[PDB]
This record gives sequence, structure tokens and C-alpha cells, in this order.
Amino acid sequence: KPTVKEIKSLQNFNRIAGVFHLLQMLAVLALANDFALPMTGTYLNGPPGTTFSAPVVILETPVGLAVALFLGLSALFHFIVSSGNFFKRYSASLMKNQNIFRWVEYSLSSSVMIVLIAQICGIADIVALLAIFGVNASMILFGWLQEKYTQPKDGDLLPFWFGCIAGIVPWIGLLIYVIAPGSTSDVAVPGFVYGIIISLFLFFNSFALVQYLQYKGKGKWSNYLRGERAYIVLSLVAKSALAWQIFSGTLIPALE
Amino acid sequence: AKPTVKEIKSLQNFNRIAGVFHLLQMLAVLALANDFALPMTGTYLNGPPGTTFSAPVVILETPVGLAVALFLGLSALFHFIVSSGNFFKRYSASLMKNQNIFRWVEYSLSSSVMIVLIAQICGIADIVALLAIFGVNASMILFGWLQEKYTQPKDGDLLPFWFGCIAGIVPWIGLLIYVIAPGSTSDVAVPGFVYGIIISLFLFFNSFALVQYLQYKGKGKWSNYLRGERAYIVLSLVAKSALAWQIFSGTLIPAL
Ligand SMILES: *C/C=C(C)/C=C/C=C(C)/C=C/C1=C(C)CCCC1(C)C
Ligand SMILES: *C/C=C(C)/C=C/C=C(C)/C=C/C1=C(C)CCCC1(C)C
Repeated sequence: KPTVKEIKSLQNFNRIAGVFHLLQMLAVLALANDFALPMTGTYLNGPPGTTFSAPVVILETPVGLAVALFLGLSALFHFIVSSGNFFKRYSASLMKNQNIFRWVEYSLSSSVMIVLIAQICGIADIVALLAIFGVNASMILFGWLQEKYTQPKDGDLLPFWFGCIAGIVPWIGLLIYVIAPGSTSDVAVPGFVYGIIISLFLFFNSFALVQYLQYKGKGKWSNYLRGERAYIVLSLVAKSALAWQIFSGTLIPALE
Repeated sequence: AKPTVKEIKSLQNFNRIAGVFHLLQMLAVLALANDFALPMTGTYLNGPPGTTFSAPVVILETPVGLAVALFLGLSALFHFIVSSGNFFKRYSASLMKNQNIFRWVEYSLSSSVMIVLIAQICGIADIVALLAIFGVNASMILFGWLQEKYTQPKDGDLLPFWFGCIAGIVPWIGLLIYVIAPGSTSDVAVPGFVYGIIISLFLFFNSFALVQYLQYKGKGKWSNYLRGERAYIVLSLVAKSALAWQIFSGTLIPAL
């Protein structure tokens, strides 16, 4: 059972992580150019099975604001969890091997991140981006249901596996777009885009490995709070890695 | 818990009857349908992120008759499996626990084929849009499975159900965006039969959701789990025949 001292230490760790997210949010808000990525519709110009209009831009993602949004969401939920007011509810949740505020945050923050990665790869169709957001949110909600209905060592990973099925779909989409079957242009995917997809695919898999390790509950992973710390570190590293790779690639003032 | 021989034999034959209706429609569509196809496209960057795209390219084509036969055939197959041998014993045992895993395994494939076809009929073609629609629709079904796995009727817990509604509505928001066609240079003339498909199947999809809601509320006649089991079998039969013959009438008749 987690002790009062262990829970209080974790709340301090949440606060520190929140400060790192918040200061990066500020730096991106302040320093980023107005670089935008399109969401498009490619409408039928006739009955189904005939021809299409050219893609039209429906709206544009303000990329700096979107990066600031996923950093800011992490900061907000870390500050909420860190609060003395939430000590009773955190302790109650951690005693049931649950952190629900993590899933509420990730359902929005990780979904913003995967949409931005898709747009950076050139995925623009508004339904592609909407459905990527939804299936990524679904991945998180399956992880939430793993925590709600199972305990470590109980032999039940069904929600986890459903989360893996939902979770892999956006990444199959990215892989299709970088392979670009049927593509005409000899223009190559930029290095920095490969860097984003490869690094963030590794991090996304890392989150899945934490829930797997926690619910397997073997060796040091018998201690649920080890997973709780791992999630805080992985969110910090993943969101910083994506923020600064996008910033370096697209948001610098030489590109304004 | 054990069912009466009369109860479980009655459901066995209900499955067989539904299966025969699906199977005969599958044959009629396979035999009679033309070679009408709908594209899946890639619209690749032909420059750096935030610049220009190639014209959309067709990566592959959905053979619409075959895809309609597929969703009918999946329903037929699962109805025959559920009424057969050792699978029938598992089906009976699961019904006694207020579960039908066979239903969710089938629907995760059959309803996902259906919503992708509806998306393509509306002119959604981007291969990642269609992949992510398939994934988020599958997710909706898997949330319905987790509602049955972890909760009991009347227990007041609908969290997996609500998660299923969040995932489930995403493709339909996509369809609505495409028929409104925001940013279109000219008004988009969507055929009547396409509106028929979207409106009718939206009503049917909401009907499936209402059955699970009514079962887990468990009030009045819905306290009997098997009443919901019968409602699902009827809705699957009516929804799939409605979509099959609307697509057939709209697209599959004339020789190409
Ligand atoms: C900023 C926070 C991020 C990037 C969080 C990402 C979280 C995931 C990629 C979670 C993945 C999971 C699965 C693939 C299976 C179910 C368990 C999850 C939710 C941990
Ligand atoms: C041929 C089979 C079909 C069309 C089945 C469709 C099923 C659904 C639309 C199910 C929807 C559900 C929700 C929206 C919430 C959770 C419960 C479900 C799975 C019944």
C-alpha cells in the first residue's frame, strides 16, 4: 500500500514536471512563427464514382499555438494532481492502482500531438485528422478502462490490447504517407519529419510498455508508483522532444 | 447459470434464420452487382511541410459489390458459428453472463466495412481517413464489449458505453462535414440516394446504441437480457439489408 510520504513525494514530482511543461509552453507561445498546416476537403464534383474538385483548405492549424496547447494541458493536469485539495482523491486512486487525471489529460494532449505529426507528414484531409484524433483518444480511453476494471497480476489485459489496436492505426496512416504509394514527385520526406515520426513512435510505444509492465506487475513493477513516475518522465520527454523538433523544423523566425 | 433447453434452442434458430437472410442477400449482390469501385487516395506533399501538394492519386479501389457481400457474409458467418456445435455451448454460457462476444467480434469488422463504404459514397477517399474511420468505428464496438465484460445491468456504470458513443460519433461528424462541404468553391450536388443512406444508417447506428443503453438501464422489458440479444439480431438484419440495397440501387445496377 502506498504510504502518505510516498504519495506526497509523487505530488511534488507532478508539480516539478508541470513547471517544465509550463515554461516550454511559454517559450513556444513567445518564440514560434505563425506557421500553419491545412485541413482540407476533396469533394465529389458529381455523383459517387465520377470526379473530384481540387482539395480546398477548410481551416489551418496554428502550429505554435497547438504545440503550446499540448504542453499547457500537461502543465494544467500536473498542477491539479499536485494540489493538497486532491491528496485524498489521488491517495484513494493510487490505492486502487488508478490515475484518472492522466487519462483525461492524455486523451486531449496525445491526440493533439498525433494530429500535428500527421499534418507535418502531409496528411490534410479534415476527416483523416478528426478520425486520427478520435482513434488516438480511444487508445487512451481503453487504457483508462484497463485501470478502472483490472488490477495488476489479475491476468486480464483485454482493454490494454484494445488500446494497442486503436493506438497503432494513426501510425499505419503515417507509414502509408511516408511510403507514398502511387506518388509522382521525386521530392523526399524531410529528415526532420523522419526524426519526429521515429522518435515519437518510440515514445508512444514506451507509454504502452509502462501499462503492460504495471499490470504484469513483475519484479520492481510490482510497485505501482514506479509506473506512475515513468509516465510523468515519459510525458515530459515525449512532449519536449515533439515541441522542439516541430519548433526547429518549422517555427523558427528565419521561416516567418 | 443454465438456460432452459426451449429458450436457448429458440435463439439458436433465430440466429439461423437471420444468417440465411444475410447469406441469400450476399449471393444476390455477388451475382447481380456491377464492378462499380470507389477510390482510396493519397495527397502527398510535393514540397516542404506548409507548401504544396501533388494532385490526389488513387492508391487502390474498393470493389463495392464485393464489400457489400463482405458485410452480409460476415453476419451470415457469425450467425452460423453461434448456432454450431462447441461455439453454440460458448454462446449459451456467455448469454447466461449477459454477454455476446461473437456479436462484438462480428460488428468490429462488419459495421466498420459499412461505415467505410458510407464514407466513400459521400466522397471521402483519403486512405488515412478511411483507415482511421475503420479504427474508430472498431473502437466503438470494443467499448460496447467492455461495457458487457465489466458491468452488470442496473449497476449505474455506463462509462464504457459513453466512451463507445464518443468513438462512434466521429465518422458521422466526418460524413456531415463532407455533405456540408465547407470551403467548396461551388455548391456540391449530393445525390438523393446518398442522403437516404446517411440518414437511414445513422438512425440504425443510434438504434444499436439505444439497445445497449436500454439493457444496462435494465428497466421494464429490458431486464430480460435475451430481449436485447433479439433486438441486435433484428437491427443487424435490417441495417445491413437497408445499406446493401440502397448501395445496389444507387450504384451497382448498370453494366460498366
Ligand atoms: C503527452 C502524453 C502522451 C504522448 C501520452 C501517450 C500515451 C500513449 C501512447 C498511451 C498508450 C497506451 C496504449 C497503446 C495501450 C493502452 C494503454 C496506453 C493508454 C498507455
Ligand atoms: C451490421 C452491424 C452493425 C451495423 C452494428 C452496429 C453497431 C453499433 C452502431 C454499435 C454502437 C454502440 C455504441 C454507439 C456505444 C457502445 C455500445 C454499442 C457498441 C452498441
